[PDB]
Amino acid sequence: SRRYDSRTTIFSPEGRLYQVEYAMEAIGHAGTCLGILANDGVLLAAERRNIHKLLDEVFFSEKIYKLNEDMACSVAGITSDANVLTNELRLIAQRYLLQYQEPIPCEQLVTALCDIKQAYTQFGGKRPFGVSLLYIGWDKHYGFQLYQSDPSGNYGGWKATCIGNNSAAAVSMLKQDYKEGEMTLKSALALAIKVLNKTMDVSKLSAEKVEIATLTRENGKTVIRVLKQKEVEQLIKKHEEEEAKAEREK
Amino acid sequence: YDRGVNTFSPEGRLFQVEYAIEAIKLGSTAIGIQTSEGVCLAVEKRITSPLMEPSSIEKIVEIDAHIGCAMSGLIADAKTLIDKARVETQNHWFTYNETMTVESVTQAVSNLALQFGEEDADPGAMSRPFGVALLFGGVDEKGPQLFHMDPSGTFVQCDARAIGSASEGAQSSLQEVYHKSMTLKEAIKSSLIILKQVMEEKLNATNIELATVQPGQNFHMFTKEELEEVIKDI
Amino acid sequence: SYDRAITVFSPDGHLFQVEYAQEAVKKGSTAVGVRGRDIVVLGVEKKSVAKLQDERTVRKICALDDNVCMAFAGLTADARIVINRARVECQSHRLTVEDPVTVEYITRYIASLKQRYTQSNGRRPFGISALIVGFDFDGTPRLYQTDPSGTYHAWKANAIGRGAKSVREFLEKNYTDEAIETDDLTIKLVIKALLEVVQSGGKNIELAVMRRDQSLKILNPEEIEKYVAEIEKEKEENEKKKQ
Amino acid sequence: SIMSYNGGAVMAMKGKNCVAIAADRRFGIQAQMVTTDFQKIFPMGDRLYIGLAGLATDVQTVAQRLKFRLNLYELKEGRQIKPYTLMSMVANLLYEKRFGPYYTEPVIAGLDPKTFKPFICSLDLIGCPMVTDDFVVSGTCAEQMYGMCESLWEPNMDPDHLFETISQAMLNAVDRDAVSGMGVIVHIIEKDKITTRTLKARMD
Amino acid sequence: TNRIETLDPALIRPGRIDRKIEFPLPDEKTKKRIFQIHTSRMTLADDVTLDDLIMAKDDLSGADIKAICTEAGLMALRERRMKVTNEDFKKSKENVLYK
Amino acid sequence: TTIAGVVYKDGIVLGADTRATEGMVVADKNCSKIHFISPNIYCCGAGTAADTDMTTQLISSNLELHSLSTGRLPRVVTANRMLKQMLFRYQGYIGAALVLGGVDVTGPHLYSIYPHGSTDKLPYVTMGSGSLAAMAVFEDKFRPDMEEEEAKNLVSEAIAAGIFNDLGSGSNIDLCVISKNKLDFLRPYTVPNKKGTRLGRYRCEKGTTAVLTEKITPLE
Amino acid sequence: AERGYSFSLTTFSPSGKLVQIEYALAAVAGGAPSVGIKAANGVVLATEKKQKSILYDERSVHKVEPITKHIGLVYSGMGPDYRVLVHRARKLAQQYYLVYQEPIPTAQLVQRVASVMQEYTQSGGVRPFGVSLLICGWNEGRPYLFQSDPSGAYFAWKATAMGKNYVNGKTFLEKRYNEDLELEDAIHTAILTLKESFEGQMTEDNIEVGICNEAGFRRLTPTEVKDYLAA
Amino acid sequence: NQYDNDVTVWSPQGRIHQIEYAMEAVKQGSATVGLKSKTHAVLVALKRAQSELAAHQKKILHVDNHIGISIAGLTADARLLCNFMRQECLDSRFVFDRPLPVSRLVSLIGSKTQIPTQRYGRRPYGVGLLIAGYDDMGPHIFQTCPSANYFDCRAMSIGARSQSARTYLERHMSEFMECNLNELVKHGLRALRETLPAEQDLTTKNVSIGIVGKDLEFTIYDDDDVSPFLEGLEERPQ
Amino acid sequence: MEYLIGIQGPDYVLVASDRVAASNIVQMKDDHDKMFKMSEKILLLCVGEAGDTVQFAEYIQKNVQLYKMRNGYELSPTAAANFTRRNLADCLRSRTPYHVNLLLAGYDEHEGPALYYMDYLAALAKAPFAAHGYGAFLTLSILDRYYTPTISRERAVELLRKCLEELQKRFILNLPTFSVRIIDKNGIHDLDNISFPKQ
Ligand SMILES: Nc1ncnc2c1ncn2[C@@H]1O[C@H](COP(=O)(O)OP(=O)(O)O)[C@@H](O)[C@H]1O
Repeated sequence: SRRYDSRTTIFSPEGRLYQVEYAMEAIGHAGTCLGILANDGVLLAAERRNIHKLLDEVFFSEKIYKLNEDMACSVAGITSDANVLTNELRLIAQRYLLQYQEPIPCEQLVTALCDIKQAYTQFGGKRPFGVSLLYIGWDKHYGFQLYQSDPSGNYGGWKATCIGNNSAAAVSMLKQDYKEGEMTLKSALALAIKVLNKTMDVSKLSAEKVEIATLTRENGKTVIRVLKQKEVEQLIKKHEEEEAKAEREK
Repeated sequence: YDRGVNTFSPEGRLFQVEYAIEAIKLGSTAIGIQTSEGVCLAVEKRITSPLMEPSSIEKIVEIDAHIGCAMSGLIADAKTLIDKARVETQNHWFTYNETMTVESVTQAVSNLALQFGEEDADPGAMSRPFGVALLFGGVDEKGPQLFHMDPSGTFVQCDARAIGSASEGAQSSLQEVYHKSMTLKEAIKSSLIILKQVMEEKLNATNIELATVQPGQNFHMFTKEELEEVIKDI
Repeated sequence: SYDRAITVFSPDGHLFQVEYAQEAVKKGSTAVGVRGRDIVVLGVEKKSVAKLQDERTVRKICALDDNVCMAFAGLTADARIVINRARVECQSHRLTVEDPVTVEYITRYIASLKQRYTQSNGRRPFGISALIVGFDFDGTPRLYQTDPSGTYHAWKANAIGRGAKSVREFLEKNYTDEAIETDDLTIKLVIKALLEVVQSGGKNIELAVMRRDQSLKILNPEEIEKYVAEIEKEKEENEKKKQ
Repeated sequence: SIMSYNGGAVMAMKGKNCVAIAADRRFGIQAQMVTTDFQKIFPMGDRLYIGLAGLATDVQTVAQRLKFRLNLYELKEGRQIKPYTLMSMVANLLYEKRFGPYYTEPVIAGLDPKTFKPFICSLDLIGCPMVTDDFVVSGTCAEQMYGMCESLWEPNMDPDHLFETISQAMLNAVDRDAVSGMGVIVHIIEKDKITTRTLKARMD
Repeated sequence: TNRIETLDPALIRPGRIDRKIEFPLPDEKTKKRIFQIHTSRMTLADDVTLDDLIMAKDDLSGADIKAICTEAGLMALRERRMKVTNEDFKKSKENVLYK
Repeated sequence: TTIAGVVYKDGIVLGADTRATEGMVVADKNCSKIHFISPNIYCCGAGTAADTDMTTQLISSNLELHSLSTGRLPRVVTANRMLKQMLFRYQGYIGAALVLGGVDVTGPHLYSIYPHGSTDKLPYVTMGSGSLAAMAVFEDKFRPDMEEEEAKNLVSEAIAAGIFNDLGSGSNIDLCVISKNKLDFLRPYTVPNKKGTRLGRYRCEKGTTAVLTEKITPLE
Repeated sequence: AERGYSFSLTTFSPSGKLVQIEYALAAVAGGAPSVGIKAANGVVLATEKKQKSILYDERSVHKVEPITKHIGLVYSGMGPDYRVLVHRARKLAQQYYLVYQEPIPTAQLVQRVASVMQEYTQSGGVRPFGVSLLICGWNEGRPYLFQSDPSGAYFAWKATAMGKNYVNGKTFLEKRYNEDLELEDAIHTAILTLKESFEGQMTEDNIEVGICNEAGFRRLTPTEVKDYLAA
Repeated sequence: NQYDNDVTVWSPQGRIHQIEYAMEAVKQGSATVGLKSKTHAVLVALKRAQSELAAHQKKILHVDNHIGISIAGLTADARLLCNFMRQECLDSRFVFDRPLPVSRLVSLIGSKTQIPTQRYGRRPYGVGLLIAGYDDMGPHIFQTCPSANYFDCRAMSIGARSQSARTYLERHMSEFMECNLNELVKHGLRALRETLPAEQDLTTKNVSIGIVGKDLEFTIYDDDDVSPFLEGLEERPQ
Repeated sequence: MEYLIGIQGPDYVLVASDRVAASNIVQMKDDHDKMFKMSEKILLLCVGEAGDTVQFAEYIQKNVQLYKMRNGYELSPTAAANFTRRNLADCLRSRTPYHVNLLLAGYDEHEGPALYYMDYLAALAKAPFAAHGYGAFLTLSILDRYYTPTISRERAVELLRKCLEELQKRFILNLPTFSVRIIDKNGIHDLDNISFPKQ
């Protein structure tokens, strides 16, 4: 028993938690997923790793989970652990609703899940959840929001960010292109198609390779929609027709 | 290799308990002297900076009005035992309407000795011994008593005892100067002298803490001025 | 449940997990605090200015009650846990006792919690250190600090995190009764101390201040820029017009 | 009785490709009225309403836990709930407290979200389900409502006649019950729209 | 060694190895000297500001900085240029660091 | 409620009426009282309605598991065991009165199960408020080894006796016929009751009900 | 006396891999092959039930198991583990049915089963299941074919293969199979893709086939399999 | 070295090393000797001090009016078992209103101490006992080991350098059954004395004596109450 | 026995409560406060059993304060009301039920002024005005007679005086003094006590 215990919840001599770091490495090898905030909405756009000729497409998405009437999340890492965490997120949000009869503020939902992940890092002797999440939502306190959480249970709010493979490239590109206070859903969609086009290993980029979701506010209700393949192809064509346009100038 | 916290050495010793005893050797040194006029307790504060408020260093605490305690080693571990001691004294007063004898309190705290272990235990039970040495100084029906306790759980009555890093030196010095008819003044004086000998910084009023328990007076922690009056007579 | 001793004694009598926890603290953003007369200021260093980042969501200065604020250095998640627990206890103190909360009390609570996690089966020490800052009823301003061991002490001024030794030396040499004679001077002292470890900016300094029975005030980077400006001015009107 | 402590009345009625659910609006404690706008009918989806009469605490609490479970259902599966399924879900929820039951007798009214075929039903306080092709009632004026609905209800009614029918039934039944009334609200739901009306009623 | 956690204590102990020195990963000043030193011995466009690069990477060491310095070289030699520009370092940064 | 059960030469005939009453008002005129347990086992339920519904669903579930696992058809003894043990465990607080019937490897089998957990294996049973009428019909006109149509006639006669002589029973008659290789879930057998035709037309014309407020919500 | 090991046996490697899961997958990709095809009007599962002697009675254990009346299962990997998962899936299905009085949707049963599988990658003292499951179902007119692997992850397939030589089977399916196929043609191509590996004379007792149309899930009788294997 | 750290691990040669190492903890304790006449049971114990300014560890503990014990080993385990024995005795008086027979108390201690030698991460009790008692079957001296084994002794000694005492006692067994109390305590004191170098000897400061008998409840003598026994010995010279 | 009363205006909530703490047949306290601050803009008026009122109210109070310290913004009076109602309803069928009747007054920066009525059975009801106690039976009608939804706070205080005077005239319980608070956009304001200077 002392022999077989891998000791997962323990400091390394430099002052770090090995299983958390390793989990972050696992995350690095997952499908790219990025999120951009705007003034009239917020969007998630993710690389699809489930891209094979025999896949049947029976769900509304692959990497975009709807958690609450105002709020939705995308994931990166081990998918089963994502199913666990998403179930638990659902539960949290519905509990808040049962207690306060009003939707849960996004930050509280994120904290509530992050405390679970942290718990897993501190005690129990279990492996941590090899999952990072991006959370998009809206609430009556801070409006449109984008958050991100890591397997350490540590989270943070962003105006735009990325997660998964080639995350850092995507982050740098966003540091170039972002537009604080001057962002729109249209512009952000362009940016998404751009960064996705550069970060994805397989260039040219088909709609069969990407998944786009937007969260917007229409007449007092919150709408979360996954873009149909047609609109996506329109976006891609727009990207190429802009790219072949700026190359003429020489 | 990894063994359990409840393993014996071939020599007959629990490695955790020994290691804890080792852990005491790093604590600030403390001196207790038993005397027919009362018991005195001194400890060096070991301030690591002039910026650190030294009044927030208490290595001497009141377990009850007639029982004080001086601690050496891992202070955080000491707090738990001190709390348990306080609660124990109060429960005995609650139940029997009389104060605790120093030996009874000492024993009570010493029962939390080897109460550590992995499997076959509560989920909130201790993982390792207490890395702390205590000196309980009190007054009861048997008069002035002083006890010493270590992480082995063995507690023993002592006439004059030192715990801490300068335990050996200070204990020798104590042996050279102790007799079962000293005055409390001579005891305090001696303590401050030995303390000055062993201390790394220069002995002053905000550098050690000193407390007495006499039969007619409840536990008394010496103020800055009261300390100055004694350090004056170096 | 998992009942294994993680924190145990080493043959030289050390708790190694506690030491590694303290390392984790040593890898933290720098945080300092000084105590004034009618102001207490805590400032925290690298906010990891990623610019596409919401600062509000990454603040390392939280409030425990209207009376007490706190900074930290170490593992942010562990800090979040400890902070929330401390908050609960701050309120339960007001339930069980009509009097509020003293900074020493909540310090004592937090300390005991960390120590508890150093000596329970299955658990792993929280890898944070905290600067607890407040004004107690009676008006005396107080600043304490805790540690992954569970030990705690009061300070006039202190620093934790990356390059805490440097800032601590500086504060040792610069904390006087002349400095921190005015609010504007205590805040100035903290900015002066923080500029001696920070990445040279001003957009990478957060400063929060608490004062009398008023609530916590966080400084917007405009005011921070102003203070660092008067700083650079005095660093060129008393250091330039001399050497 | 416990059910008469707050009073109240809920009725549901089938039409052609439409369905209707009505309730009085009184929140009263025994003889005394406290408010006249109390909600007894809760939307559990587009085109699916649940009507709760009984003890107002359990009205609110059953509605809330039902919305709990329902939200979870609609998230796990990617669809609104079917009315049969809602009925069985309510039944389960009520029977969970078989030995300290909620004092509500729910009425469900709604259209199959795949088809359009109307569904109405009612349940015990312990969740015995009961589906009909005509009407269902619950509350302190159950006898009255039965008497009106047996005499007014025709089979294939169009939305206007469903309206007139359920309105007259509720009004005349409720106006002979001391602890029901203070207004009547009627939701007639069809495939294309949902009409909510508040009738002119006595306030005594 | 990069990782001192995999050394036998017998080698680390003193006697055998006394002075134990660490090599921190620049920051904002050292890098300036490192960048200035690596770009000061070449036709580095006096336009750009080594700063942009310094504040660029997250914790880039004294190498990555050198790679960017060199990257431009090949950029420079590529499109036939004796004086690198901006993108040259950019492509370098994104060509080395990122990738 | 009047439920009845008989054993004939080739199997089992169950009968039930269709009225459900709340106090002394008919709440359901077309209540289904004969529950599916397994393909070969059916159960009439009287007593506390909710408890017979949920009892019988629980047992249906466990038996589906059991047949799925065994790969064979459930036995009627199995249903009887499950029910009677669960019911005894609850000490009659679960007001389930049941007529359990089916066809096995061992043939046809009819148990009556009382809420306290007692059972009886009998050739003919009745349960419910109308049970003594039906039992009179059986004790007068039952013979062993009847044929199917004879048994159907007898059962429908007993249920009728219940319907017309008990105020707790009424409306239609439902039969369930179970043989070694046939299942006739006739519902309803024969409605000996009709609501009289409305002589008057109390049709209310549009606008006859006063409205304060309207609210149209368009859907899709 | 006994308790339970409380720590995870499945842990992240420095590369970020859950090594035990990949080794469990190695155990899957060592079991007898199984192919599943979703075909417009229904679903076909087939597997190689090849014993090791005339002594084994093939009418005693089956590999194509029913979960309910409308959902069916086959596996690749370790037998016992499959048995456990099948019991548990039947139980889950019946929980759902108690609560909603409506037969469980195939996707939901797949979710639940997958959750069970994921538990044994994080709960203490255990190994993951060495089984991949193919789950067929009929719900809401459409047919459904899912796969769940030992990690607890699940995927929806039009057609797929698991077990030994699953790659070549998969390619063969990609080519020699497409939509607009009736169940009969799907059974045909299923036995065809199973024949791409069945070393020996494929008899009516060497393979097991199950179908799932909008009449319920069922195992094909040995007779029916013989008639189909006449091709 | 892989068979050293756990009590649940048999060695390839049929032994359990944690139990033996645990038994070695008994030899680390100061020596104590226990002998019986036909009417009395006597424990004599060499107390022991850390420094000269510290009191001597107490070594004889009172359990019930008819039972006392002498300890050798970890004092915390000693007190653990001692509280258990006192509790059992009180339970016996509570329920039966008769003193608990010594042999049964000992059996209980065997049962209690056997348990942790069989479960992982538990350790054996690091303490050996001599139990002096009187019941309806007369005086008794029992010995308990960390191995959870126990023995009914006619006389015994345990602790460091107790081999000497064991030898002496083994010589004068034939005398004991007819000795008077003073002579019995004397023999115990001599046995205890042979467990010292010629340089150091018995004192009223490092000796405790304990007597129980047919007309005497268990009693402990120390300090000056011991002097009447010591002042009555032959100054054994080297 | 205790009296509570709340009158919601277009942009304010007026609340008033008796100041008597009574035991047996005697008034033991005449400056007792029935009100509880929960937020800067929420008042909880609790009445009922001896121990349950303060235990419950204080529990709710601590949890609201906790929400404020945990999230940085305050709860809305609606979220608060449903929170208290959930807590009260969960304990109703438990070993330790709470016999409390309550009002919850508040002001949200968005949805405006709100007044919630709660029975001890934990039924939540929004109202323009309400009251708790036996006195309510004599006062509600007066409010029905003289409340208009556009009522100014001056007129509100006057109307309140009408109710309290009615109490003075008909009610057999004494009730000489009344705490009066008003909540608006700017927070909780204490108004001078409505009293009837008996002795
Ligand atoms: N700050 C710096 N100043 C000068 N050269 C540097 C600096 N940082 C990196 N380099 C260059 O990069 C190389 C890194 O080698 P080294 O420092 O030995 O790394 P490692 O120890 O990992 O091999 C050196 O050859 C050096 O020339």
